[PDB]
Amino acid sequence: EVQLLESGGGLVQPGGSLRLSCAVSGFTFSKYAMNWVRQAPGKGLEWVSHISGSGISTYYADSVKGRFTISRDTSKNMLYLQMNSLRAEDTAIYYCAKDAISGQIWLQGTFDYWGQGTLVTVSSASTKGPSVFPLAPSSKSTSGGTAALGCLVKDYFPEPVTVSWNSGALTSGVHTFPAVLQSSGLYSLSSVVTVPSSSLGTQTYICNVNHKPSNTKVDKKVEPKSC
Amino acid sequence: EIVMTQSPATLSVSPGERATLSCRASQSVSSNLAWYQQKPGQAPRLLIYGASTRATGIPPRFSGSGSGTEFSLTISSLQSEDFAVYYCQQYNNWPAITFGQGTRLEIKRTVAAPSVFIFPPSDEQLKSGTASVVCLLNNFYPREAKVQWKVDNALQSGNSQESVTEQDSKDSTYSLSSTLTLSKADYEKHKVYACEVTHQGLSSPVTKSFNRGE
Repeated sequence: EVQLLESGGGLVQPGGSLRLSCAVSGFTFSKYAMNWVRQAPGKGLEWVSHISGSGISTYYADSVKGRFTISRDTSKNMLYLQMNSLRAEDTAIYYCAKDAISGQIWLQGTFDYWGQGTLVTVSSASTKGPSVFPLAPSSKSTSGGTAALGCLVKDYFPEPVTVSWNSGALTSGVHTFPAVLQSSGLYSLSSVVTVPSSSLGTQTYICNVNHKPSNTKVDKKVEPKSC
Repeated sequence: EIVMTQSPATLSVSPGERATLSCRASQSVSSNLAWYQQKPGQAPRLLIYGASTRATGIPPRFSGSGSGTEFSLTISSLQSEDFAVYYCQQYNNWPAITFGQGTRLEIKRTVAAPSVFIFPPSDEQLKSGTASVVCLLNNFYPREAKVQWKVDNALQSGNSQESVTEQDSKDSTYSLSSTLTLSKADYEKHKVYACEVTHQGLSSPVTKSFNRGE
């Protein structure tokens, strides 16, 4: 089982520096060359950098040339990207990508395993944790129909937040909406779930909100209000 | 650089049918072309390399064809979990890898009307001086929908924001939220807050509403 685990992305000032890590497990690291590929929010894929299996050979896209440095430590199965003089256009999800066939140039140019990616946000705005409010179900009609409840995650920066329900137990019927950038410049999103109308008052519903950039972990319990 | 163009950037293909996606290169890239599938919130997964060879574990209904400058990706027996953005990528000029900008493949399922819910602002948020009123449209197709806010039967414009989920990988539906944001002072001036939903699988518009205090 091949696993690529990016880490180190976050909020950084324009002109600042950031170093990304990719933890590698499940294959012979020395046998394969490695790449970094990034994706700006809502945009396409852009190859950024490549390092040979040995590590002697490094290549860079022109858009990052002279500012980024790719490196590896095959001893401890690590891939690195040192990012300097960051600009707003560098804001993206950064993917760690492993080449398909071992060998050199003749067998290169294709990525068969990717990591889940880590987000880099280049901005001078401040970190701010969200407030979590309940979306209480009400007037649950027919008592055998379906009711909707959820959590409103408001006024945070930067992205992302994650929402789970009942510690990942409640999974079916969950819709976590994409965040919306408000007039204030802060983000806000809703996570909702549809449940049996008869379970209200029998099963307790708790949304687990995590905003890692601000070290904010919140569990909010959602119940029907009085009247 | 070799510019890869994927046109059209969107396609709507019925389930069970055959979807043909196009990728064109500014110069010949021979057979050094790959296809990737990116589902929402996930990394790309390699489908095709060598312009016709399937990567490991890729079912044979995914087929790549073409050479030179013209290429196609054909997905047979289209399934609801095939919703994704598909990228073609040339590696002829290695290491100057370039991607196309992708085609988003929507699964054209049958019409489904939304279930509509309204949520009043919490009293906790009400203390803070702001009231958020959330209208939910759940599990509908097609994506197009009109949501209107009525505050004491007065049309609201400029004070709401919408967010839509990606097409569901199982039932191919969308869900949408409309959020009305008012100051607590402006929230407490009026009485009736209504969400009016117009959509194709509803014969007449559906309204869900509440009254501030009750």
